[PDB]
Amino acid sequence: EEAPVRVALRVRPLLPKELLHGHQSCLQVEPGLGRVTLGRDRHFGFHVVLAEDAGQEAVYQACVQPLLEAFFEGFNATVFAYGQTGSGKTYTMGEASVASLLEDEQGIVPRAMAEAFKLIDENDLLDCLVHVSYLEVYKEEFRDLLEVGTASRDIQLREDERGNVVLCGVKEVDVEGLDEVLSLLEMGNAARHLNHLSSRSHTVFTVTLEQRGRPGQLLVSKFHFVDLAGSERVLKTGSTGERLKESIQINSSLLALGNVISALGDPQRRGSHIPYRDSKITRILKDSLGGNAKTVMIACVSPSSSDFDETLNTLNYASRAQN
Amino acid sequence: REIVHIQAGQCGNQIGAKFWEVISDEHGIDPTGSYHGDSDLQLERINVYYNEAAGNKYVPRAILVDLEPGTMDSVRSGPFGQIFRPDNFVFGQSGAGNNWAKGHYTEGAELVDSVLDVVRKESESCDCLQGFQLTHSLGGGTGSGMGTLLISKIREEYPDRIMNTFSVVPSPKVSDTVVEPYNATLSVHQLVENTDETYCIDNEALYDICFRTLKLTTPTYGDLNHLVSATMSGVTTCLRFPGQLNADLRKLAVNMVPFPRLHFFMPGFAPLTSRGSQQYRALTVPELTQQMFDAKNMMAACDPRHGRYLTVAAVFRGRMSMKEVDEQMLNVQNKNSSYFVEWIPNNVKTAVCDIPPRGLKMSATFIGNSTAIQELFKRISEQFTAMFRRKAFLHWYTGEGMDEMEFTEAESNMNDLVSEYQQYQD
Amino acid sequence: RECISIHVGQAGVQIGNACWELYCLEHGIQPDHVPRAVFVDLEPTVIDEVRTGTYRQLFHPEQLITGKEDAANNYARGHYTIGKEIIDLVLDRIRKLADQCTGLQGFSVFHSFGGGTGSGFTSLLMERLSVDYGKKSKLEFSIYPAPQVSTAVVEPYNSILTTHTTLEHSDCAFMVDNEAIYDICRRNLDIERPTYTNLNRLIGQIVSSITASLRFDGALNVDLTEFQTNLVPYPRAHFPLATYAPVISAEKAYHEQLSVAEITNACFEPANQMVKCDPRHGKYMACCLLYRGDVVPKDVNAAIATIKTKRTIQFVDWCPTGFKVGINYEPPTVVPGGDLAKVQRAVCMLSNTTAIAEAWARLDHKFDLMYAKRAFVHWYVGEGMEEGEFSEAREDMAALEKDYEEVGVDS
Ligand SMILES: CC(=O)O[C@H]1C(=O)[C@@]2(C)[C@H]([C@H](OC(=O)c3ccccc3)[C@]3(O)C[C@H](OC(=O)[C@H](O)[C@@H](NC(=O)c4ccccc4)c4ccccc4)C(C)=C1C3(C)C)[C@]1(OC(C)=O)CO[C@@H]1C[C@@H]2O
Ligand SMILES: Nc1nc2c(ncn2[C@@H]2O[C@H](COP(=O)(O)OP(=O)(O)OP(=O)(O)O)[C@@H](O)[C@H]2O)c(=O)[nH]1
Ligand SMILES: Nc1ncnc2c1ncn2[C@@H]1O[C@H](COP(=O)(O)OP(=O)(O)NP(=O)(O)O)[C@@H](O)[C@H]1O
Ligand SMILES: Nc1nc2c(ncn2[C@@H]2O[C@H](COP(=O)(O)OP(=O)(O)O)[C@@H](O)[C@H]2O)c(=O)[nH]1
Repeated sequence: EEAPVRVALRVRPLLPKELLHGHQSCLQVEPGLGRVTLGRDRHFGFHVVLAEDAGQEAVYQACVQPLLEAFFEGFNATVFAYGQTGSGKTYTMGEASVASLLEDEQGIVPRAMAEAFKLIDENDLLDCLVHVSYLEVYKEEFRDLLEVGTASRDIQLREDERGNVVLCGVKEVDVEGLDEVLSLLEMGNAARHLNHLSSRSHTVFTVTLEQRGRPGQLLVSKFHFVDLAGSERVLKTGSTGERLKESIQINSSLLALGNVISALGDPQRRGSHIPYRDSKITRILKDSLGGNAKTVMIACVSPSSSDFDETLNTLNYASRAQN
Repeated sequence: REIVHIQAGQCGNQIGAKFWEVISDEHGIDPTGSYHGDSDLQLERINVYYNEAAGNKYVPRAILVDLEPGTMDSVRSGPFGQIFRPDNFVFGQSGAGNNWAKGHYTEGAELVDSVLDVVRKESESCDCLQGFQLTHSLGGGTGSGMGTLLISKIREEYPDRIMNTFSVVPSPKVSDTVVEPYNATLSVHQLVENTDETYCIDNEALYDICFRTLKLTTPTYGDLNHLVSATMSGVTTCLRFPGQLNADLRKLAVNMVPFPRLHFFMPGFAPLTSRGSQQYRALTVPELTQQMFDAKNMMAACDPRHGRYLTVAAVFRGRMSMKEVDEQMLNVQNKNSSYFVEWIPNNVKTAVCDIPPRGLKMSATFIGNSTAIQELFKRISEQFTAMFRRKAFLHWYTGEGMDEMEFTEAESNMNDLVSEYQQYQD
Repeated sequence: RECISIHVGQAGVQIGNACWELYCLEHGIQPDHVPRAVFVDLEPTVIDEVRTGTYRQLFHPEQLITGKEDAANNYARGHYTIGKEIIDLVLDRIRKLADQCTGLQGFSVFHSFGGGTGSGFTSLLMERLSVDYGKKSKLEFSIYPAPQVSTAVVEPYNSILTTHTTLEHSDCAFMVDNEAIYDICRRNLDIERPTYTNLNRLIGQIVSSITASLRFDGALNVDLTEFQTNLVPYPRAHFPLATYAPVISAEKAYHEQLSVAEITNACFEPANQMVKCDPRHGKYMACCLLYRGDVVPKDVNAAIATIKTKRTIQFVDWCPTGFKVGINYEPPTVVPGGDLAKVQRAVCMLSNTTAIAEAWARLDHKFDLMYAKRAFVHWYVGEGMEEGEFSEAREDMAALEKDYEEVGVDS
């Protein structure tokens, strides 16, 4: 009675800063084939393979809009943006990016919020008003990005007897217009923390709309724009100095998350209790893993051969994606 | 290497007062005077627990905190109540609320900053900071609410050094006042995320060791805290004397945890003999060996044999040979190998001192991590959800701003802590 | 030329204490001119052993480089940041000594796999040396772990992550395990109190016969480079087995029939070679024998002959050209508190075999078991490593044991 975790992958286009320096296309982009050739023998399974010239509406209609229909089930649905440092996770969902000419430069977030105001227009039956939150996961500490300052001793999480997670110390603002939504995304992305200048912390944007089941059994539905971090592993040659200390603490949280998600599909040697409690980005995604709640995996890789094994490590992120 | 000291709670003063009996005797220190130890090797790394700001004197780098003054007022009247710089005292004449949250949200909360000024004056007072010793109790709010309030602010302040948690878990039947167990739950809900080492102790274990193995029939509490002073005098500055293979706090931290859940530790001390009756002509490291691993001589509530052994480190104190150490550790790897879980081959961690204590020829220091502590917190769970169901002591905590939703989160977090202990008891 | 070495690691420091002690006794060195090394540790305690009592005045103390931060016995910490503060200072001290010496002969590296201390600091230390002085002699030297007499909880991980890269930056390497030395002190030195410092006098004895006697008056003095050409038929830096044979105590030597063939033959009994992977089936590919004292060649060309004509101690078939012998003149020297019994002739053997890969398997599969539950990942990824580092270590030793495999029985 449980639907499996849907598995998708994205290839980014190649920038001239890696093209002219000789980074050959180690990947084999095969979007319609449902698979991707790496090297000469690595052939992996993916439901939706995204080419390096794909459209954000096609990304929106392959995974997100089928969960937007499933958001009206009154149940959870979660899609993140995974990749290594420099994979384009900013472009993947479409926040902290303001061009808005062709409108394909911004991605899923104005499409799902603009379409969310489109769905307020039709379904005028259920009493519904959406409030969202926009938080930071930084050095295993939280920060209300919608506020210029809030105590870390105040911003803590909760857990009930039903089995959910409640936030505290979080500025919650309802929606009235996509101008207000992009105003909160603008002020929040300005309040986040070079060009990206760290691309470091997790920026978590949770959309919340309870669906009043029909003065009765309340049916809660949440949808999740959880933007992940860069997944540099090897890099002795990258993050140095004090900025070494910025990279190193979240780097343990990365394989903490990978240690969590790989404890489900492999029961071969006493597959023990799932340690969601180890990291603060994992307890917020305990609801985002398994069960009647929905989760679809989308990751962004690089065509550069220098991150080749790292791309395979991203594929190792994707190989153990079962459920 | 430098470490500051913390005594919170009405219990805690004594919790470590006896320690400040011991270690000053370990270096040859008067109540007022100086380094009168005859051996120069009692001096060479005293900076881990000490400073010299009046110069000729000695000062324990220590911060003594209570929410009711008369306890530490009795301490400063004690025999070692003059060796403190009394400006290091931080307290108040507030009502020391027996609520956890009243020491965690209101009373000490307007005394936190007064503590933090002394931890910052004392932290960068001298050379590079090494670790923190948290001596308190869970038996009430005073060591627990202000305790994890302190160190929960401290890890936000200092994300770097080591947090040693001397907790006092209540004994599973010999209670104190039956309002008790909530002062475990909300405390330990905010222990595991804000420490990396927790040496938990248990009361009826103290009566078990003091009352039976030592044949003294009258367990004075100063003798109990004297035994805990033998523990922490066993652990750290023992390694900060010369040692053949001498570890630190950080090595023990990386050793005895599988995971960052850190799986709170259970200490023991080997030579436990009655006073004059135990002429024995068989006292050496070896004895410490079989003495360490029995069901008694354990400061834990549950029987340690009842689960596996994940990691056990030992700190042997005496002029001795590692062949007749590591051979004995091989014996423990053999004769008890069923409950000595297989998939880590070295559950042992050898630690070698060079010095005895003041009178004994040879001692030893047990630090343990079984899986058996599963049936401690489950015990603490089983009482917790028992008289949570009546909701009958709910008003004292609601009246201090603590809300409803916190409790069930604490139940789930300590709950699946117990569940993963079961998942690795195997 | 009177060669200048390094010592990191606590056992490396104390093994230089007794080793360097036997140095500064056997050449007639008074307890008050020239010391010829450096001592590095990530805690000033172990150095403050030597920096306090005896053998304190006999150094110019402006070179005993210490780090007042954590001892930090975990690999990824000791390779990265916590030794990064000190590595440059060590480099400038050793290049200052490189300039002060004239015609430096090589590097012998005393450290340990047994902790993070002499593992990653040693790893990029040797890496930085091969960047600096790659056209030199590199003789790394760690104490190999015990297979079941082990000490650390992370007992694989330091060694496993070390051999990931310490192979590519030295050629000759000597690894000796503790347990059989406990068998020697227990049995053949015949005492039941085996001390760390007595072990240190034993390795200090064998290194005391590697080079200081071989730079003393020897008629068949051997170059250090003749080790790194003789002992390996392949350029893949492998590692032999070294054993000092005359381990009799003071009560034993009312034993007037004691000659070169005795300890010569005793170099080849299997439970004496100071490693717990005895030549049950290890075909020898290389054997350098270094003798000292009044050595008679009759035991040489009768005893070594009947070793090779035993045909029970079978060499490598396809590559059997495995002898290299040199004899010094000077006898060894009695440590005044020591245990060796003033022997008028002595043999330090060494021999690269087949067997060590099995010992590596003793470390390997053990290493896999604690990897099998993803156990200690959070410390090392908490210091700057990842899953792929462990995987490259595992594949690295996986190819290594097959390189040890095909040279032997495969003829
Ligand atoms: C004549 C003689 O040898 O007396 C011994 C003695 O009889 C025995 C029984 C001691 C004695 O300890 C106790 O009776 C005891 C009392 C309360 C709680 C715990 C223990 C002793 O009091 C304790 C004392 O311990 C020390 O001196 C250590 O350095 C110890 N010191 C303290 O605990 C201490 C006590 C008072 C004031 C300051 C310090 C220590 C241990 C570990 C780390 C640091 C210090 C010793 C050897 C003895 C006496 C004096 C009788 C024993 O304990 C210790 C900790 O050594 C109890 O079993 C051991 C075996 C000893 O042989
Ligand atoms: N043979 C021998 N081995 C030793 C001796 N001392 C330590 N060892 C082994 O070496 C391992 C650790 O290597 P060391 O260099 O001595 O210790 P370390 O890593 O420097 O520890 P720290 O000084 O705290 O950093 C231990 O596990 C011991 O098994 C010794 O004196 N002789
Ligand atoms: N699939 C992609 N599509 C369009 N632009 C991309 C893509 N990938 C990378 N880029 C561009 O190249 C740069 C690198 O992307 P970037 O998002 O900064 O890396 P990142 O690791 O994902 N950082 P972050 O999203 O903040 O965690 C950006 O300016 C992108 O516009
Ligand atoms: N070992 C030891 N434990 C004690 C002693 N006195 C009290 N305790 C335990 O510690 C707890 C007291 O903590 P405390 O701060 O004094 O109580 P609170 O003021 O209400 O928080 C009690 O539950 C006792 O079980 C003592 O002298 N020695």
